[PDB]
Amino acid sequence: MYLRITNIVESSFFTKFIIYLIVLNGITMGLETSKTFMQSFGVYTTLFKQIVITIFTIEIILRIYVHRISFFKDPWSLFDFFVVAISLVILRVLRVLRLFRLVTAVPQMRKIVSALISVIPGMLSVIALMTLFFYIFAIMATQLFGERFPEWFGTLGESFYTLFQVMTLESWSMGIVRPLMEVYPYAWVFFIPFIFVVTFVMINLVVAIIVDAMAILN
Amino acid sequence: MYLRITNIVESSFFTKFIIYLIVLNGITMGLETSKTFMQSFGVYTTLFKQIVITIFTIEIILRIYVHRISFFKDPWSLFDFFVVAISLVILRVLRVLRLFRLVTAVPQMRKIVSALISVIPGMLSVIALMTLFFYIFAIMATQLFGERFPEWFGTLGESFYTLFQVMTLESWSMGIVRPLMEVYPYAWVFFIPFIFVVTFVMINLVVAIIVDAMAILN
Amino acid sequence: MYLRITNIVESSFFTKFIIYLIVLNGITMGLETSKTFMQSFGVYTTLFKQIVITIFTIEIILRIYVHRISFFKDPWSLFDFFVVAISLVILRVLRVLRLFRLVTAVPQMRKIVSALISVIPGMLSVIALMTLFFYIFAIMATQLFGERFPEWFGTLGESFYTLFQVMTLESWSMGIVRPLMEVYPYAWVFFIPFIFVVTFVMINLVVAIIVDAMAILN
Amino acid sequence: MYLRITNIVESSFFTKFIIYLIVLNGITMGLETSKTFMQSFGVYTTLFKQIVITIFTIEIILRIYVHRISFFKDPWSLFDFFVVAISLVILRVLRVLRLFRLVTAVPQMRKIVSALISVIPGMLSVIALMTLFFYIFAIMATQLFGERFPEWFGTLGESFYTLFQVMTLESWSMGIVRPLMEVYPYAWVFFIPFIFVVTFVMINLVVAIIVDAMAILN
Ligand SMILES: CCCCCCCCCCCCCC(=O)OC[C@H](COP(=O)(O)OCC[N+](C)(C)C)OC(=O)CCCCCCCCCCCCC
Ligand SMILES: CCCCCCCCCCCCCC(=O)OC[C@H](COP(=O)(O)OCC[N+](C)(C)C)OC(=O)CCCCCCCCCCCCC
Ligand SMILES: CCCCCCCCCCCCCC(=O)OC[C@H](COP(=O)(O)OCC[N+](C)(C)C)OC(=O)CCCCCCCCCCCCC
Ligand SMILES: CCCCCCCCCCCCCC(=O)OC[C@H](COP(=O)(O)OCC[N+](C)(C)C)OC(=O)CCCCCCCCCCCCC
Ligand SMILES: CCCCCCCCCCCCCC(=O)OC[C@H](COP(=O)(O)OCC[N+](C)(C)C)OC(=O)CCCCCCCCCCCCC
Ligand SMILES: CCCCCCCCCCCCCC(=O)OC[C@H](COP(=O)(O)OCC[N+](C)(C)C)OC(=O)CCCCCCCCCCCCC
Ligand SMILES: CCCCCCCCCCCCCC(=O)OC[C@H](COP(=O)(O)OCC[N+](C)(C)C)OC(=O)CCCCCCCCCCCCC
Ligand SMILES: CCCCCCCCCCCCCC(=O)OC[C@H](COP(=O)(O)OCC[N+](C)(C)C)OC(=O)CCCCCCCCCCCCC
Ligand SMILES: CCCCCCCCCCCCO[C@@H]1O[C@H](CO)[C@@H](O[C@H]2O[C@H](CO)[C@@H](O)[C@H](O)[C@H]2O)[C@H](O)[C@H]1O
Ligand SMILES: CCCCCCCCCCCCO[C@@H]1O[C@H](CO)[C@@H](O[C@H]2O[C@H](CO)[C@@H](O)[C@H](O)[C@H]2O)[C@H](O)[C@H]1O
Ligand SMILES: [Ca+2]
Repeated sequence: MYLRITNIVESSFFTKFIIYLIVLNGITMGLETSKTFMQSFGVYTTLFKQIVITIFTIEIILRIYVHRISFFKDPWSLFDFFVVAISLVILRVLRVLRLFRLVTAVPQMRKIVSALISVIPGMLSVIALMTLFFYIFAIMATQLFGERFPEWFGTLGESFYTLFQVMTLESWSMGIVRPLMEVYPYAWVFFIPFIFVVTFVMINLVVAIIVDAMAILN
Repeated sequence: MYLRITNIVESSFFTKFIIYLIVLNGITMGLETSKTFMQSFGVYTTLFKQIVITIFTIEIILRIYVHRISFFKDPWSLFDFFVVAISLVILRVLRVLRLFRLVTAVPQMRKIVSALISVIPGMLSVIALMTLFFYIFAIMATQLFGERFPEWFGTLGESFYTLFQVMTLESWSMGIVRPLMEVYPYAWVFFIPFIFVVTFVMINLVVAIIVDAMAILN
Repeated sequence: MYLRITNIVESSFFTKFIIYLIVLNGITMGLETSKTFMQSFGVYTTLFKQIVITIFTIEIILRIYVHRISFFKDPWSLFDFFVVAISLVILRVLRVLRLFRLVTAVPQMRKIVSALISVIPGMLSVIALMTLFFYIFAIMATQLFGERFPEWFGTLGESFYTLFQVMTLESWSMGIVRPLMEVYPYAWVFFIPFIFVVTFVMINLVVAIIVDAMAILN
Repeated sequence: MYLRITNIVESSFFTKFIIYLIVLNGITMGLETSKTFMQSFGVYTTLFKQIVITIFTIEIILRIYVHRISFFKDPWSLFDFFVVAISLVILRVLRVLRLFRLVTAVPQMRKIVSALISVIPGMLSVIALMTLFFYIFAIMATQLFGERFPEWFGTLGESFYTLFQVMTLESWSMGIVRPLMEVYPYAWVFFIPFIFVVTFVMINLVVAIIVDAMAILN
């Protein structure tokens, strides 16, 4: 019977049925953002969501019965477990994460996702350096401009936020630095080098990725 | 006579004449955006456009007489057919699409266009993942901020639009997220990871393209 | 004497002296943007500029005496000729172009400039396609939104300008498309595909450059 | 004893202790940006910072005793020396730079930092050209628009700042060039080519980096 349960679990139709259920329920959560739709079919849609979640729970149970410890050493299975647990109870909205199951159920999506994920270890150094950079400048900015510009630099977290904004170049001058220089005429001395460093590091992060990809092909 | 009609259709001067006609008519549609020009020569320009379209129709007819089914299995010919059909009747403006005939008539333009087009199949996976990502976050954003920010997140389509805007980094913070945090102090928890994921995926989309190009050269 | 004049013209000290003169005169044009500096030394600076230009003219004359037709088949010499001619008379400001002589006089600068220039022929196709794209969309935009939005789409040139702005993503939505959709609710149908095409083409332009560079190295 | 002092200085535990001290003191400078934290523990935190700096001084002294001239021919040691000297006395805030010691103390951080630094010599040409470009256009912009737009082009430094802003595409049109064209209708003639050149040069700077990286791998 154990072998029968695993033959049922590992069959192409079992997973195809899962995928079809995921697609239907994604359509449902789309329709659910509509207020008038919920006035007509809110009952039936809530019902459909309840039955979908119980199905996914019973199926996770069966998949655990098939692989005892293998389930919890598997990043994809750990992900499916954790999203269905989240949904089993901000949390109301967080239920929508169960749609990322399409990634773990469809092999094409797994292929591309783990490709992306495997790019990450090679960036671990340049991230740390940039974090340190951000951290240091955040401190400086909070001390240089927090008292007079409390909403952008008044705390370390505000300074982090604004520095991130400056790095994306989003209104860095007309919205942050020119207003500063009305009070601190030499604030560009802080922000131009920052932008320079931040851009140069970003560029190298990208070039590194490219070369590492080439290295695994050649 | 069939062979005579195909010798006429496939000649360098037939296509050169088509190209010259396309260029003249593009000049005409440029001049047509001018109101005072239309006050002096509007009649003659409308006349010229009418005769151009009948010529392109008669020539599509001849090209069909030359290739029976080959015409409709050919992406370039399918394109020429569909644009001249559009123009044969928002539709008034859509007539201007007939200028993309310069691409299908000039071989250099075909070369570069199909180069671009052939880059696309290799991106098909990363597009799907990003779409799913957008779709999920659109739902969440609509539930988190639709009621209080109806013009940016009130519907799924509005949320898609604003999320796309955030991905291009166009006023993401001074125009969207800081206004949000005046009400939802922790909205950055939603948008920073979003930007992070969206940027990282874009970068990999680009690096993939680069390596695939290298793979077809080496 | 001809050989003596060419030995004088082609000597390392002749060009070193030119380079030193260029640097001094660039310093001068920097100091000249200052109004109070011009109140104290405006006379001497104008004098210095006059003598610099006569020197460059006499030296172009000598260089012509050395190479009769070679001078006018040489892109660098053609450039030096044309800038000194511009300065020999908006034109007041255009005199400042003579500082690009540092590029033609210093070999390192020539190396890098012609590297950049030689990247250009390989882009000639993708530029033409994008131009055609811009031209077509400019026409459409002028017809779709010129009457109601005269300052951004009222003419073909205005539409070109605004489309270029949208391509750089500079306020594309908060400043152009959301204001449009207050009147034309479906204007995103025009602008999102535009951005998509424009970005994709830009990306391929860049990837092409990269691969072409690799092709000349391998 | 000299050999004993160098055995103490070069030991893994000496550097591990330095690294732990750096991390603790970074935590401290983070906590120090908080005003209420300083009301409760400001005394103890200032005390901790004092003892940290004396420790780093005594340790730099020992490291000098170990390597006489080697210390001052070493870029990392020169950096540690210069930051601790800065902190030994705007300067109040500049003390925070001592956190970049984590880079010089951790080998992973040294690896990635010198990787970045070694990318730089290959860019030295394209930087100079771009600087010259900026300098020339700064002069022109100051003469074309300084009198009427004193806050953006009134001086050479203001023009540099605004040109840099335009290069990052940060409000280049809605904030700079459209306001200009209300007065100088043809100002786009200046700024579009500028953007074009500036973008093209940036792209080549990046492509160069990529190919140079490939050249050192193949
Ligand atoms: C895939 C491999 C790993 C990739 C992971 C990337 C790691 C990112 C590092 C983030 C480090 C955490 C920074 C941090 O402590 O943030 C704290 C702040 C606190 O927010 P808060 O003070 O509440 O915000 C102000 C809100 N307001 C106006 C309503 C008062 O919250 C914020 O302000 C958010 C700040 C975002 C800054 C992001 C820093 C990025 C550093 C470089 C990232 C990598 C670049 C390649
Ligand atoms: C390598 C660098 C890693 C960087 C990781 C950063 C992660 C932690 C950063 C978190 C930033 C949060 C900033 C923030 O929220 O500011 C608020 C607090 C205190 O502000 P304050 O308003 O005084 O609190 C009183 C409460 N109130 C509102 C009722 C008056 O302000 C604070 O409490 C700030 C506390 C800072 C903790 C520092 C963590 C440092 C990690 C180790 C770094 C080592 C680098 C060498
Ligand atoms: C060449 C290979 C294939 C490439 C194809 C790329 C595929 C793009 C996926 C788009 C999926 C469709 C999204 C969608 O359903 O859009 C619906 C909304 C409805 O508009 P609507 O609700 O009328 O807009 C609000 C207007 N207002 C203010 C007047 C009320 O209309 C919008 O808001 C437009 C939303 C645009 C979002 C674009 C999503 C991009 C996903 C990632 C794209 C690939 C990145 C590499
Ligand atoms: C993998 C993901 C693919 C994503 C493709 C997305 C393409 C479809 C998205 C279209 C978004 C359109 C949003 C929109 O226009 O909102 C309006 C409607 C209903 O709003 P509402 O205002 O209640 O309608 C009443 C009419 N009124 C104005 C007179 C009161 O709101 C709706 O009707 C929204 C309907 C959502 C349809 C969902 C399509 C899902 C495709 C399958 C996704 C599977 C993922 C696992
Ligand atoms: C190195 C190899 C060659 C590279 C060369 C690049 C070629 C660029 C193509 C430009 C084609 C010319 C477009 C054109 O006709 O522009 C006319 C307009 C007329 O200006 P106007 O109507 O006076 O402007 C409105 C001013 N206002 C508010 C005071 C009334 O003036 C403008 O609005 C300027 C429009 C700029 C549009 C740029 C079009 C770029 C197409 C794609 C470029 C290549 C991308 C890779
Ligand atoms: C492949 C495509 C290449 C694209 C190259 C584009 C270069 C030419 C575009 C120039 C755009 C200039 C737009 C412009 O300034 O608009 C003003 C004029 C007439 O406007 P309007 O206000 O009626 O003039 C009356 C004067 N006024 C103010 C006292 C009332 O409006 C015009 O006169 C527009 C004239 C359009 C000339 C079209 C040139 C087309 C080149 C061939 C394209 C073939 C493509 C198949
Ligand atoms: C790693 C290898 C080496 C990399 C080093 C990069 C070299 C950067 C070159 C910078 C050259 C110096 C330019 C300069 O003289 O700046 C002077 C201005 C004077 O500021 P000031 O007149 O006080 O600013 C106006 C402030 N206000 C409103 C309160 C009155 O201050 C500014 O406005 C700052 C201007 C920033 C312009 C940056 C120029 C970048 C050129 C291209 C950079 C390389 C691109 C790849
Ligand atoms: C290859 C190019 C390298 C570029 C490196 C640029 C580094 C130097 C640029 C510094 C820009 C500073 C601009 C600036 O602050 O403007 C103020 C001054 C004088 O303005 P002004 O307001 O008249 O001064 C009177 C004082 N006040 C306020 C009480 C009335 O305005 C000035 O004093 C400007 C002085 C310009 C010095 C030019 C340095 C040129 C380096 C050599 C370039 C050779 C290129 C061929
Ligand atoms: C793959 C990675 C996935 C990343 C997923 C990230 C999801 C994280 C969502 C963060 C959401 C933040 O948005 C959060 O919305 C809720 C909605 O009740 C607000 O909650 C509350 O806000 C204020 C509190 O006085 C009131 O208006 C109200 O009582 C309530 O709405 C939070 O204050 C806001 O900050
Ligand atoms: C390597 C490539 C180099 C590219 C170089 C590009 C340089 C081109 C410079 C374009 C300058 C445009 O800037 C131009 O400035 C002059 C200054 O008198 C203005 O000229 C005039 O404007 C109006 C006209 O009623 C009045 O204020 C005044 O009579 C006068 O100033 C132009 O209207 C403006 O459009
Ligand atoms: Ca912007």
